[PDB]
Amino acid sequence: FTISSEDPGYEDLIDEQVPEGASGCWVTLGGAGGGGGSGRRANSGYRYGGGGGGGGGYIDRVWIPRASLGSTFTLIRGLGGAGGARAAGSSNGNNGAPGGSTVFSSGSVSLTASGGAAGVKGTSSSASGSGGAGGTTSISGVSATGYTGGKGGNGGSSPSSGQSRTDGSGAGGGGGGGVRSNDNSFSGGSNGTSSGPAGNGGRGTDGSINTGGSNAGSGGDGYVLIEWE
Amino acid sequence: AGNESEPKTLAELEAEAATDELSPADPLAPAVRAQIDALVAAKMKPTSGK
Repeated sequence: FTISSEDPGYEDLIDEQVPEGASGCWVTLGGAGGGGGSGRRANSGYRYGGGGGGGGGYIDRVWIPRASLGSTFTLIRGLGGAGGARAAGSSNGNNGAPGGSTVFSSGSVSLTASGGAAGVKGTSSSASGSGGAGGTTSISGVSATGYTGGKGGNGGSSPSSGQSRTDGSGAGGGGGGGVRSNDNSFSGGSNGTSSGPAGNGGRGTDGSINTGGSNAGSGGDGYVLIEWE
Repeated sequence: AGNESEPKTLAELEAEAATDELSPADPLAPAVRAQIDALVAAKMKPTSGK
């Protein structure tokens, strides 16, 4: 039988037993996306945008025998990282929260698809609004293969789109736009395209008028899929 | 001279020779637990060059 995060009424499993007489399993994992960051709100001065969150890592469909498994397992699935809130005034923004890491382990084996990092706060500073790093993969006990998540885009003094990822890992979110001191607004970037089941990073949000702006995007949830033989 | 008494038991001496109960503490939640265990496993003998 197989279990997935796709199953309605799924729950987080800690120290559940490996199934009775099952010869082994095939595991697949994706990390959650990071939340984006938010930009400075003001009437005046330079107003830079917050960064995009990173995408989650991914570990491919690989076998483990019951001789290498332990008596029990874990299957933690990453929750999507919360996006950075409004400035609540004429001030600097907020960071996002990182995506939850996705973890399988049993006996001698551990397989981990890390969550993507948060998009950084935008400020009055041209170096602000950094995009989050993509989630790395960690492997033990079996010769599995996996792929690192995409970079989240910078906002800041040069806004950018997030890195796209078809390679089983998740894409990054885009960075927020902004406003100059003596001149009109400047554009943000887009979220990257993806096909990995790992969560995409949330978009950052734009440096803006003292009344304006929004919350940054959430990262997407991660994924777990395990097949028992 | 090497003369020794009978072995008097601490009960006969009315001495309260009992060990302290194992002091309880509220643990980290189960999800955090296995994430730490997975972090430690990535620093140890079977993982590549570790």
